[PDB]
Amino acid sequence: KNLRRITRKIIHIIKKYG
Repeated sequence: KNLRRITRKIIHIIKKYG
């Protein structure tokens, strides 16, 4: 399904865009 693990990038962003 959609969001091919994107969840990872999601947390990354915050951890990157914190």
